[PDB]
Amino acid sequence: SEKEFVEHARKAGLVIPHERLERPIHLACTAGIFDAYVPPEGDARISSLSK
Amino acid sequence: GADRMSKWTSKRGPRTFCKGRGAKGTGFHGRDGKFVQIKEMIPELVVPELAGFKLKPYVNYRAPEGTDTPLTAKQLFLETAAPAIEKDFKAGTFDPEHLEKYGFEPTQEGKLFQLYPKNFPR
Amino acid sequence: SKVTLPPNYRYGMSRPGSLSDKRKNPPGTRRRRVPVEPISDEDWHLFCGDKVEILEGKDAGKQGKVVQVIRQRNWVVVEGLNTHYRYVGKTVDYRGTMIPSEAPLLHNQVKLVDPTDRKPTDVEWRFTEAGERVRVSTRSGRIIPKPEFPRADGIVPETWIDGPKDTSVEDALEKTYVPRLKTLEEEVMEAMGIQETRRHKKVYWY
Amino acid sequence: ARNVLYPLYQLGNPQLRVFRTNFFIQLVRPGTAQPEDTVQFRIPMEMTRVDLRNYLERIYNVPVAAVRTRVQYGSNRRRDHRNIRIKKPDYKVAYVQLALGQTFTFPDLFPERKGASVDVDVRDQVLEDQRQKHSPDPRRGGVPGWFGL
Amino acid sequence: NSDHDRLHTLVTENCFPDMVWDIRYKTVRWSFVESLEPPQVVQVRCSSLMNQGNIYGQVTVRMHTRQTLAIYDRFGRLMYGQEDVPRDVLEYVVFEKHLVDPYGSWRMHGKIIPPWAPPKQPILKTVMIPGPQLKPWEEFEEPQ
Amino acid sequence: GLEEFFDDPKNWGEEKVKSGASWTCQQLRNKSNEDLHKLWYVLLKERNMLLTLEQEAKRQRLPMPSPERLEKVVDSMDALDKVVQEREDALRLLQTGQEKARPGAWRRDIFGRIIWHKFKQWPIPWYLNKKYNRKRFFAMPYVERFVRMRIEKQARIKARKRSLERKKEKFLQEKFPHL
Amino acid sequence: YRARPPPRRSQEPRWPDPDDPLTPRWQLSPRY
Amino acid sequence: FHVRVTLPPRKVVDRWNEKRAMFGVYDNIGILGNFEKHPKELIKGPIWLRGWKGNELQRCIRKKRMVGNRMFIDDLHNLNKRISYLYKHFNRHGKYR
RNA sequence: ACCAAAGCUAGCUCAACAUACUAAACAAAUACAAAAAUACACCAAAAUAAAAUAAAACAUUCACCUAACAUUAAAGUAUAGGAGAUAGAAAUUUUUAUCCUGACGCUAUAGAGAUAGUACCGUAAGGGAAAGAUGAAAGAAUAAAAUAAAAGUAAAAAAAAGCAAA
Ligand SMILES: [Mg+2]
Ligand SMILES: [Mg+2]
Ligand SMILES: [Mg+2]
Ligand SMILES: [Mg+2]
Ligand SMILES: [Mg+2]
Ligand SMILES: [Mg+2]
Ligand SMILES: [Mg+2]
Ligand SMILES: [Mg+2]
Ligand SMILES: [Mg+2]
Ligand SMILES: [Mg+2]
Ligand SMILES: [Mg+2]
Ligand SMILES: [Mg+2]
Ligand SMILES: [Mg+2]
Ligand SMILES: [Mg+2]
Ligand SMILES: [Mg+2]
Repeated sequence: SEKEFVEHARKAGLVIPHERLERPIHLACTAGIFDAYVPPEGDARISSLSK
Repeated sequence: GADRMSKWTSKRGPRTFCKGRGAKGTGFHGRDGKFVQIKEMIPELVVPELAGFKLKPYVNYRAPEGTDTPLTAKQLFLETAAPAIEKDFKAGTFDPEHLEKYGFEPTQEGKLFQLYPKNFPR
Repeated sequence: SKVTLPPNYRYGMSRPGSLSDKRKNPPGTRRRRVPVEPISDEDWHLFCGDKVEILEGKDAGKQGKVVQVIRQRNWVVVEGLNTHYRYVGKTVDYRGTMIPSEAPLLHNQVKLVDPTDRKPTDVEWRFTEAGERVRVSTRSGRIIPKPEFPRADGIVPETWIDGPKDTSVEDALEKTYVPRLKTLEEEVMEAMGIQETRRHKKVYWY
Repeated sequence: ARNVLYPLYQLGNPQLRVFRTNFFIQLVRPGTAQPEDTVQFRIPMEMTRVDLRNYLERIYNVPVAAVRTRVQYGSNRRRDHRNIRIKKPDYKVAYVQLALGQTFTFPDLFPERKGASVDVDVRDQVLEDQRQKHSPDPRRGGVPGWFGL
Repeated sequence: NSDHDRLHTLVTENCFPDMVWDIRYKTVRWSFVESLEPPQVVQVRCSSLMNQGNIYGQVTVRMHTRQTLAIYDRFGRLMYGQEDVPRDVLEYVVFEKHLVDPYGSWRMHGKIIPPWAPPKQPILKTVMIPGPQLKPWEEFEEPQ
Repeated sequence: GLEEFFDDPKNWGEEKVKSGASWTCQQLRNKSNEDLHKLWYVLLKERNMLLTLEQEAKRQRLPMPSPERLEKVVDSMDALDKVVQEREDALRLLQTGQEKARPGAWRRDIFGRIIWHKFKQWPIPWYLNKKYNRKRFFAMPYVERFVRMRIEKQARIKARKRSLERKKEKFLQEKFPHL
Repeated sequence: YRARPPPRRSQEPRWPDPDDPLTPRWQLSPRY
Repeated sequence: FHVRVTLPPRKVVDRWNEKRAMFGVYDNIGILGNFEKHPKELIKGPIWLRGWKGNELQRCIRKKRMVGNRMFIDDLHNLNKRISYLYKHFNRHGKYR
């Protein structure tokens, strides 16, 4: 007479489980392009001639 | 009906059921019905002087530990009585009958802190 | 303190008392038991921090450093070799930080490699004449040094600074014990000069 | 001390002395508005008023004046997944009124840091900017923006 | 071709999501036809982090080249553009390599587009951009 | 000195507070009884402070800064208590030869079990004790049947545990034919 | 494989331990 | 009547293991061995069933007579009740009489 | 298309051997109203088994029925029995040491009641359950594949007439 439902999908991560990982994350890349290239304003009229 | 798994504490009975929670008694009942507290029954905390104490609750992390060698009766005897016995036997004055001069207590009923009856809490 | 676990417990590379493990397996679950090959502590030759090679998988023949070992499921994991990609930053309307996590591997799939020729070998335990038990390779016939690995605390003894509540090494290692036949109580009473003349009466025990 | 066998007292017996006490107390912030001279402790259930008075006067050298104790009962209503009641342990609460006119106010043991607040605000702003720049362009209508042309 | 394993081998973890997330439920027909200007290396940058003792080197390559892109819908209808149009595109592909790693494959990391680049080809369908949804206690403000 | 229940005011808001390693049995044994007695209260003050900090963290719904300090202090106090108990046990073995510090006897209660009845401290002998005299240390003839049931139940439990372990070993050998 | 050694009836005399309480009485009677 | 949707793991049973190869190898130990041992002695099992066969009542009677002094309390009670029930059923119930 | 369906494990059962048999915990408190440190006592007790049943009734009788002598025979014999139902020996004979022990036993309505003597039901003695299923990895839930097969519904209410079918 007192059976209940289960499986309430929730995502709640705290700083303690986010910092209590024994082994660290072994990344294969970086977050972004450090020292991002800034192309010069004039490229459309310089791509016409090769030299 | 009433519960059976729950603990039978002093909160679960009538007024006439006043059960202690485990604290040791500290006196008796006097003449006119009051409670007479005995000073000797109250524990006296023997707290030392920590003003000049050069030790801290934690040890240095680089300090080495040692191999676990729990102290045994054999080691205690070797440390406290074996040199004296050896020296006295070499001198030739050793008396097997009398051992009270070496720390041996034939009867514990004389001293204050007895070992087998355990007259002291801690 | 230690946590208690039901006998029907499955190990998933997560701390048993961790929130992720709790959400994966609630306290009321009991899953099917997986067969685990019994390997004793005296025969477990795969430690943490040593270089190993991969036998089967997508990264066949690749070598990596062991970062964790789980004795309950006979699992050994290497950093960034056998990897599947997962998203860790999940929100209602934003995603990112897709990192490659790595799956565990078995002792039958991971074997130790000696640092001399960097070729796969079979490890057998041997007793040296010096009283030490060091792993000895059989393919080549050389000993493999113990792979010293940093502990999970994160502090190395070489660089440590004492705080206000830490004893100095000399004070901690100073020996002041005089092994006499007096109790701690008697010695403290004598040291502090507490004089007690009267003695206890007769007490019956039964 | 607790969990130890106190020696039986009879007429003329020596004074009972405890050298290494087994009692550990906690100083708690009152949940109700108390007067300035009252300090709230959570003490082991085996401790008495005289024991707490000696504990505070000797170990910490606190001029206490009054001690009043009560036993708080822990709830036994919450049920486990096996329908077995889980009982929170009972605990002893003591109120200590100071003597020499000293007034004790529980300190703020977690003061917020301005630098920490600024760092949190900067992180939140960066996350919001990242979400805004990752949000798809409505004018594109679901066509991916990764491809050049 | 929807080859996720080889795509992971080729591009990096910062490039796979931006190119797969919003394309998994569509059909793409991408082809390479010509390259008028060969790709040219523009700059090389290196970042060393001493916390882990790891050095990452990214090389930026400017590429002006011609493809034929046709992105289809999940129902099989055209969505972005026709298949036979050889449009010219100029981009800056930034590759990243982990030099400390013994293997260290060269993987595409980022795609930089100039701010002055011409706008992409218009989509085939029309788009409605709704105005700010107003509660009864809010009055619309006309921006000028 | 009521502030001793709290840490230094400069460490109140810090997220992580570092501390040294825990005391060990060899280091405790190297020290004299005076230093052990002083270190007991030195650790007692720190344990009280850490308990106060933990309770305040629970009250404020914030994580306690580096909660391993309480575990380290508890371990150090346990090691000190173990060292003192070892010294007392060795001395009492030397002086009296009794292994246990409290008198006791192997008794047989009315339920048929063999128990270790510890002795309590009384002001009157055993034959004059109202409360002690009505206790019963012996088993009536109707208890042998229940004792036999207990023996048989334990035997059944042990036998089925052994059979389970044998079946598990055989299944593992069948599943992993490495021989 | 190789078969186990055949079960053979030993021809030497057999004498049970008289001190064993578990030995049957027919093995201790004089007729035995 | 729902039946499984997956193939069960096909048991790789071999007919040439040790037990199957040496099954009943000394069944003729007497006949080919200048009689000393009956094939009774090769039977491994309960003490009250080595070289003997009977119906349920006879088996229960023999078990009680042979190993009844070492049975547990409930086991002996169950054996006695089974013996009584079998006696009553066999000596008072049936059709052919 | 919902509801749903299928795993193979937890563990059980029956025997052999066996140390020789009330496991581990027992810091303190526990037969004051158990888990309540502490006061001049009293403590202990035995006296046949009965009946349901069979004798087609039921009165004398009614194998086993919580007491050791096991096995092959004598033998279901001598005997005892409202001489009915049934009960039933003995004298006298046979029994060669140890390993070779696992399973033509069950696989979650089965096998122990057991995930447990727990929830729950009774004042108490006492009775007593049901409930598990992905994956090498869920530190792979913008998660991936197999059945979409019971009854009950929806997709899709019905059109004179009748054991509903032929
Ligand atoms: Mg009830
Ligand atoms: Mg009450
Ligand atoms: Mg009331
Ligand atoms: Mg008073
Ligand atoms: Mg009160
Ligand atoms: Mg009748
Ligand atoms: Mg009838
Ligand atoms: Mg009638
Ligand atoms: Mg009748
Ligand atoms: Mg009868
Ligand atoms: Mg007659
Ligand atoms: Mg008649
Ligand atoms: Mg069942
Ligand atoms: Mg249907
Ligand atoms: Mg019709």
